[PDB]
Amino acid sequence: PEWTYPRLSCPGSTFQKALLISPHRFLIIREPFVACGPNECKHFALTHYAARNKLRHLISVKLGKIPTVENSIFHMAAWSGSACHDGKEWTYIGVDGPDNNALLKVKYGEAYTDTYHSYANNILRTQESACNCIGGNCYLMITDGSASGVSECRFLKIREGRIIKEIFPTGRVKHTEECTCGFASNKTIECACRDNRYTAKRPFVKLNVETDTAEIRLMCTDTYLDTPRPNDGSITGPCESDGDKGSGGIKGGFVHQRMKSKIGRWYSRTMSKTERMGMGLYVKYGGDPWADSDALAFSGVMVPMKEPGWYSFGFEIKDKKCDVPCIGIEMVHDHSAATAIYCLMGSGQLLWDT
Amino acid sequence: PEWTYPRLSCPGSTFQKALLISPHRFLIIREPFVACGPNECKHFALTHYAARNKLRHLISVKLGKIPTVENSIFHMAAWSGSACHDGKEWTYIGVDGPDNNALLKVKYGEAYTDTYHSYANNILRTQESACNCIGGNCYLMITDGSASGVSECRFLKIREGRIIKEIFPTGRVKHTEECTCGFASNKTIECACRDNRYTAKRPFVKLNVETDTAEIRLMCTDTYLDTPRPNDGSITGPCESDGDKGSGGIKGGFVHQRMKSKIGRWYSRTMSKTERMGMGLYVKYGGDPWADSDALAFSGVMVPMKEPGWYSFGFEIKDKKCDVPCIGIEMVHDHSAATAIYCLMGSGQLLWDT
Amino acid sequence: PEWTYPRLSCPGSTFQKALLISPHRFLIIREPFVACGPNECKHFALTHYAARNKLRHLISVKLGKIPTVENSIFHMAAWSGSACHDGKEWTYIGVDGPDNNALLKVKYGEAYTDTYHSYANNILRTQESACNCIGGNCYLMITDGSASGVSECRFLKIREGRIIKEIFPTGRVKHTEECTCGFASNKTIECACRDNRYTAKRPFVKLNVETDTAEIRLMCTDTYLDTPRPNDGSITGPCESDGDKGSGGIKGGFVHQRMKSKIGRWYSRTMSKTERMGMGLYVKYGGDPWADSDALAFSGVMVPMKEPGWYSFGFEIKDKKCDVPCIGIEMVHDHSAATAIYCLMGSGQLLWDT
Amino acid sequence: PEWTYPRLSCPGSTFQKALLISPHRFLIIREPFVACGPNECKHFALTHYAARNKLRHLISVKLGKIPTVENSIFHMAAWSGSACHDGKEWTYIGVDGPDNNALLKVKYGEAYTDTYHSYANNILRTQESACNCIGGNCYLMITDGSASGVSECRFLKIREGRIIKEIFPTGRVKHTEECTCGFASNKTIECACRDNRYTAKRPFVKLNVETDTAEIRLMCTDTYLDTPRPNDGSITGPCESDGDKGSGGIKGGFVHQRMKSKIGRWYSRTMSKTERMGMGLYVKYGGDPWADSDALAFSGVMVPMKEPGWYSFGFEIKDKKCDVPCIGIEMVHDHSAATAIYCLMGSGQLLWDT
Amino acid sequence: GLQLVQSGAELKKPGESLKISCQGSGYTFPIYWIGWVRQIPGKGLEWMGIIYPGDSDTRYSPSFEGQVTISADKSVTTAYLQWSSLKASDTAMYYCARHSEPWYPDHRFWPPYPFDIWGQGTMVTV
Amino acid sequence: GLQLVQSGAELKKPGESLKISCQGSGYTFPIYWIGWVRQIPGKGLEWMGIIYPGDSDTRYSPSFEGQVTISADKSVTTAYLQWSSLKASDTAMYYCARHSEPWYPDHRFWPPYPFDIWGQGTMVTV
Amino acid sequence: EIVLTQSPGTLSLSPGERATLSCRSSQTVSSGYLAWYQQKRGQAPRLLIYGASSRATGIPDRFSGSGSGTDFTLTISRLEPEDFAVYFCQHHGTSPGTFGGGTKVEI
Amino acid sequence: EIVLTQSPGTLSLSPGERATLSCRSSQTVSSGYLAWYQQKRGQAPRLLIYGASSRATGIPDRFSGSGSGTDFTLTISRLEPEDFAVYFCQHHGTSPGTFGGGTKVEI
Ligand SMILES: *[C@@H]1O[C@H](CO)[C@@H](O[C@@H]2O[C@H](CO)[C@@H](O)[C@H](O)[C@H]2NC(C)=O)[C@H](O)[C@H]1NC(C)=O
Ligand SMILES: *[C@@H]1O[C@H](CO)[C@@H](O[C@@H]2O[C@H](CO)[C@@H](O)[C@H](O)[C@H]2NC(C)=O)[C@H](O)[C@H]1NC(C)=O
Ligand SMILES: *[C@@H]1O[C@H](CO)[C@@H](O[C@@H]2O[C@H](CO)[C@@H](O)[C@H](O)[C@H]2NC(C)=O)[C@H](O)[C@H]1NC(C)=O
Ligand SMILES: *[C@@H]1O[C@H](CO)[C@@H](O[C@@H]2O[C@H](CO)[C@@H](O)[C@H](O)[C@H]2NC(C)=O)[C@H](O)[C@H]1NC(C)=O
Repeated sequence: PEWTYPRLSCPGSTFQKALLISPHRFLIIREPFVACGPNECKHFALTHYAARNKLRHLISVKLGKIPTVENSIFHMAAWSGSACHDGKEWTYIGVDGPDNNALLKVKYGEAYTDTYHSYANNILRTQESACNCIGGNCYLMITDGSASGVSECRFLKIREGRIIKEIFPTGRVKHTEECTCGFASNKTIECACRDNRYTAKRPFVKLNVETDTAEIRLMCTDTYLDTPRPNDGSITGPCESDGDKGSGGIKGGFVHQRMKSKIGRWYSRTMSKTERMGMGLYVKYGGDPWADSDALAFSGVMVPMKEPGWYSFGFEIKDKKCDVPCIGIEMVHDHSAATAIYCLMGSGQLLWDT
Repeated sequence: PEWTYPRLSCPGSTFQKALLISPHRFLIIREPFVACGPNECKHFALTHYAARNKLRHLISVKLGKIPTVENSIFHMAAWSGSACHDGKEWTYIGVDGPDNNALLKVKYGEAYTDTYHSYANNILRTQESACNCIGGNCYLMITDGSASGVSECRFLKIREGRIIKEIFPTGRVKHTEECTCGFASNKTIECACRDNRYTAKRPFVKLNVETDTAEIRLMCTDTYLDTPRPNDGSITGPCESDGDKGSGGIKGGFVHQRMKSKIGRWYSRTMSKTERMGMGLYVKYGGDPWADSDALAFSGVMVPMKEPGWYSFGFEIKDKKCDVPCIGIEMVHDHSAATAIYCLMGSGQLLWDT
Repeated sequence: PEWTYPRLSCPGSTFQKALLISPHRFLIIREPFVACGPNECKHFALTHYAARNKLRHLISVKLGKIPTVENSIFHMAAWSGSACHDGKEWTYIGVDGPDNNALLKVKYGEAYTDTYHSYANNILRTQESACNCIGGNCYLMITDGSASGVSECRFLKIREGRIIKEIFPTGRVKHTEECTCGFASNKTIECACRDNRYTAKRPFVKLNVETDTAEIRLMCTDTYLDTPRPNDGSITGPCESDGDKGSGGIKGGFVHQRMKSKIGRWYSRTMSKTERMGMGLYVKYGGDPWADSDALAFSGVMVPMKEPGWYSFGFEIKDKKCDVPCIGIEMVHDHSAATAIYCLMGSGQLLWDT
Repeated sequence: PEWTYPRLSCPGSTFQKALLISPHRFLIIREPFVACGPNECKHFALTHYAARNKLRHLISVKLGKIPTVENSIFHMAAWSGSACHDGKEWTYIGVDGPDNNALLKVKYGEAYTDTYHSYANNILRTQESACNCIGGNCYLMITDGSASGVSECRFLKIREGRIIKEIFPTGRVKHTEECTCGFASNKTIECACRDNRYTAKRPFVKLNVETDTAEIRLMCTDTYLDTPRPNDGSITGPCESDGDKGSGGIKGGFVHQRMKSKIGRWYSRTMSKTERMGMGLYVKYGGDPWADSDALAFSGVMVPMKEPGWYSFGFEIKDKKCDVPCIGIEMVHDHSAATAIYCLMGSGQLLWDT
Repeated sequence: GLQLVQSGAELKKPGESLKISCQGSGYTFPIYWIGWVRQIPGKGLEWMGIIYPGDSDTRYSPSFEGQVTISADKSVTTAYLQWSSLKASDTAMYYCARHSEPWYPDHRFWPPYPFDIWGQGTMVTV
Repeated sequence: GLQLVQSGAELKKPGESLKISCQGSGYTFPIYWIGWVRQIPGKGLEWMGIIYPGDSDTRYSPSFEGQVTISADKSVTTAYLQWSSLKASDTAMYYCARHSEPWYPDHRFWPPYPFDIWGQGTMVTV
Repeated sequence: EIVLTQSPGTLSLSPGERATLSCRSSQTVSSGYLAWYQQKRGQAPRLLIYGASSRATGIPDRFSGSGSGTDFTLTISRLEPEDFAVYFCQHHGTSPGTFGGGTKVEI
Repeated sequence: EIVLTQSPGTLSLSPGERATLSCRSSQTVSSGYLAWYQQKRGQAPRLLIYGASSRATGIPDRFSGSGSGTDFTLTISRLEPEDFAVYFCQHHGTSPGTFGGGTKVEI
């Protein structure tokens, strides 16, 4: 009925465990994410196996449902993908095809609409997190390049299933992928990205949605957010300096808390500096991620060191009048995954883990 | 569309077996309850195990459905909880976290909203029965304290998922928990509570919803309603006197029958004075539970002595123009539970058990 | 939104197999029936066992669904029952309780409303077929008496879940049960009933819905419609004469085809005169079942002699502008049942069986 | 609410794999097809066996669902069938009964309406693909005759479940069956049919929906589209000349791409000239299939030679403002089938197979 | 490498049961019909019946109906001819032969096809 | 307590099959690659291949492709090197070594890592 | 139901002569489905002709075999030592296949 | 595809002398992924250097090893009896790991 715009966030100062979806304790999926419309949240995932291949699909269930075969809806063939709601209808994004000649497909509602072709003739990938719609214009991060080497990203502006504009970010673009994006304000989409080869510092994208321009710089903060990591504050040189332990990586969580006079930036990180174990929640209020070296504050442990952390993502729940920022965690077990959701709610400290 | 207010009850003088949900005779749940909106009843329960832990969840199905994994919706992590409908949207309440630092979470519709922190640094608990909404203001009983020792309760006034007021009852408040609450009238919510340490007489709470005040006194009646019990009329002294067999307890049923000139109070009790076996239905019309020693009339047997009784709860079904008071029974089998529903309907005697 | 009234039937002269629901070839149910609202048909059945007892329930699924546990909705405890739609909401009827002190329960929408008590202190039974609503007034046949001996029936006029009038039929009422009822016209409900002790001729009830009166006489036709049967035209004497082979019986199908200048009466019968095997469809146009000895025309075989016939029922599908009379058959297999539906459609001969 | 009319197709020049439904890798069905209404696509199939017989049924699930027993809806008994949506309600078509006295049944919404009797007293068959509605008038191809010998087809004009007109095509009508039909324009329905005895060239039907007339001629193109085939361009003589390898056959895909100044005709074919292996997509823009010998352009491989091809079908998805032509493939595995969907989307080449 | 390979030879006593077989290779076995043909050495060929491995759909010459059993097992790509009461007179050469074209159940016709490939024949004495 | 423990020694005849193994301890075995390195006593080290216990993803030096089999079983925290036709010339010391950093499938690159921990080596004669 | 009476039953033609073999069907052979096979001594028969006159793959141009209705022939344009064999006709239509007695071609 | 030719192959330096060991790659070593290992007689080798010049944990400051492109060295700032071993260079980039022949350091 109406287009969605980002709204100010619901009051609160901390996160608490909200919900755990753990289908194996009673369909094998990976890289889950959550996307929400005005009155509906969906839990999306890619199938990994049956209850990069020709059989992987983008599937979903209502958030709160266990993602069984009977409950799941198969939206499209996809070894990589994302989804979002523009206030009127669901947009589903997926990538399929050959590693060196992959293609993006866009589905709107029930129909297939536009496609996008690989540009670096390497595995085309999308953000594996939900896409961001403002006024009907959905901004999707895509990337195409080497797993190890250069992989420049670009953004697609998608309107009613069609790709209307290609946005080519400037700045430090040598390797950007698996971006967790959200609105900082009505004018800006910010993303905390993976760098799978050069550094443990996440590229931080600032996309201007009034001008359709973007610039990427590494986060300057001493607390490094990727999985392989130097031991906090150990990377020397200016903010843009690449550090050690840059080979490999993980998609992290990232949400914004939009307050009338402030932007809170909530980030997630693993507990281990080398292995994908545990998850913690970190926060910084205000500042500029591209210049501010200040360590992120530690809010608390979301997943203990003894449990798998793996991928995380940001999403927001539409609470009638305000938005609720949430960070989800993909707990991979043996390789299906459980999804743990932590949401901003109330005040005080994060009190318990998953 | 419109806020719910309590209405006069549907005519009838007795209860009859309505429905039995027994999933094991064809997901392991405990402490079921039913809550109803204008045109929908939901059967809520906490998961006990998979088909106080970090995995327990508040789940629900449409009343009449068998609570299978595929059918159930997981609303939130919760080892204790309740739910209600305010006439516009569902409110779900759950408690999770550490035994000595538990937290209440409130979900409204699809979003997580307010939280409440433990106040006695002991297990925070909610009524395990449905919450009561009048004009959008939902009144939830919570308690925090020792299983054996003092555990004072308080009420939370929740509006559109937010906690707006904390109500601190006066009177005899040394140990109150697991309150089955409902509207006696548009001005009052009355609750038949558990006392797990001091007495077999239930605390009876009278909450004034125009003034947001409450007072708790023990029911004065000779028929004692908790599970461990003295043998009816055996507790000497004034109405407030604590009796023997006060260690341990059970959540009982309690509904009101609202008539133009009268309030009927329907209560449930086990058949055994020591073990949680059987269930019977008792009634008193008019009077004052805090002062009236008169034994409750015995309506009939809901569950025979040979079958498990365990927890019971009150709820009301919205019958277009009037409300139907119902008492449900948790029949624990070996520890999943079946839910037996008995509803006011017709006249004559209760004719058969479950 | 609007009350349902019977409409003229959809054109056609014969029946054809429409649909077979056979859950065991891929929940154990008996005595299925179908009832339809303005845009929805439901397949109702009583549970017989799990996938007259305290566990039997009235359940339903959308017609076309396989009645699995996950798909089924449990409406109420019931060892006997019926259901219908009044144009605004579903009415569900069921009987539960002791054999000599049974009680009828009425559910409207989600709520339990009125009850009815046994009157002959013997097993209270309802028609096991769908009930008939005109202008919001639903007419339900109930009976109470011996399986072998006298069992007089009465009709209940149910409005919005309440029993407003008790209708006491005159005529030949010594044993009437399991009536398949439908509208002959806007003024009359006619029923083809079972007589489980005195005769193989079905009692035929003519209920006047403008005056709320009824009279019962045996069908005069030479083709006898119950299961144990004399060999067609062999019962001597006047129309009311009881014949041989009257011990035992079956609920048969019966629908009306309402045409501007005519009433067609479609009946179903088993192929065997002693065993519940096969089913055939018979028809008579016009006349008076209480006086007209003329044999019913044979339309065709619905179920071959080699397959179980058991109970059948009439129902009507609401085809936008006209009604479609249908006869369903309960095929009991070894004791769950499959439901075969035959509907009026087209012209020519019934071409194949189930 | 409004009647459906064909619309211009959504822009794009090629097809890409959209979705694969493969239920056996985690109900045994054959001859799937997809039909779409304004906001809903359904995946229809005939049951072949349980999870030409008396048990085969026309069933469906929402496209994207796995066609399990619990998810499927059984619409009618049918060993042959089709379905379509007229913009207001679903029409379901099925054929059942004896091989030499079969009958077509039409269901509209929830009700059974008209039937059609066999005319050549041989197996009556319908197109196994979706039917085509314009302005409420649904055009269904039916055929009745020998599997080997003459089998003339006719079209039925169905309106709100009733058969209003019988259309008798002229031209070359000796054997026509299993027609994949769609709108070329608002005035014409064109169909690419099977010829199971005389030739490897598909009969191509041109049905005028303003005049309700039809003419059938063989496609003149050098690329033969049936399964047993001469080796492309090898059939000598005029366009109407029958060739070799005409015994046997397959239902192929066929969709139209409707552009303001052009009609694209997309066809599917197996990779093997004798066995039902692989599938490819071929296209011709403009021209006249009845006269134009020009080989169809090869777009790409949809199913590799190593995987089963079997039946294919055309359908269109209603993308809000335009239609998306899609071709589905029935991949029979050992005999249940998976359904592969390829849709027009984007430009460039078809990049990968299923 | 397209072939039907038959067992060599058998010699039986009257009443002694018998099973002989053909193994197919080089073709999609489950979609072609395989027939059995009998040849008494001084006589012509006599079509005994056909089978469609793939659903084991069979057709018998009326003269062999109830005399022999034709069966197949697609699992090992083979076809079989069986006797329950081998009499005498079964002193014939028995051949398998495969039809020139594939067939699928939905073709709904009796394969009007010649035999394109033949096995070498199995000689059975008695 | 981080270590790779290898079997002691083996002596075989030409053609006699052979399996040797390494057991890991002190680390999350299923996420690190384990390589085999051959050393003929008078020669330098020769990388034979790597395995990723966890999904048993392997890579072989082209010169050892089809010569040896590398396998692992995360159940018992072990890695294996197998021969089917032990010839002679396999008279070498065989070592396991674990890569310095963990790897996960989604990294999508070939582990560019050195070997941080080595077992003591298994001596195999012939 | 269909009986094929292949005749004369013996030919005694020299190499270089044209051989005509006949197959008379007791009833019309629908669609012309009459096949011909060549059986050399000691071996399974080879398919020569299918349909009324289509030549099987691998068969030389020497074999034609036009025919229709009930009256069909096999014509060997010129005999060669290679083609002295017993020939058989077969009904291969949509009914139980049935062969004729066979015609022996001698020098 | 990548061949490492480590040289001179033998050093004959006394303790206290600086030892330079070279490793020439036949093609450019992408990203500088050339590791060095120390093999003492009778035992499995120890990792000294990873990346072109990063020092492995537990390795003394005596070992540096700067290098790039195709030309890399290992430098032992001062030899001690402890460090007389055969040293090996290894390509450890995103391709099949491959070692050099090895250089023996003698007194
Ligand atoms: C982003 O801009 C939209 C307007 O385009 C803001 O939404 C409006 O908020 C006011 C209340 O402050 C409502 O009365 C309007 O009806 C809303 N309009 C729409 C289109 O939703 C939104 O709050 C702004 N968000 C942020 C983060 O500043
Ligand atoms: C509680 O108060 C509400 C009003 O606030 C009563 O509901 C009204 O009942 C009259 C009929 O008597 C209706 O015409 C109104 O439309 C109703 N209003 C609303 C808001 O529902 C309700 O009956 C009272 N309940 C009790 C137990 O006294
Ligand atoms: C029974 O009576 C109702 C009226 O009470 C008839 O329904 C009407 O039919 C006319 C067309 O003839 C429509 O225009 C009206 O809108 C209908 N009214 C309602 C309330 O539905 C109905 O057709 C009669 N049925 C029979 C069997 O005679
Ligand atoms: C077929 O005809 C219909 C009209 O009968 C065309 O649909 C209209 O399209 C215009 C835009 O061009 C809209 O404004 C109208 O509201 C549409 N009317 C209806 C009833 O849908 C349709 O586009 C034509 N299709 C083709 C292939 O030419």
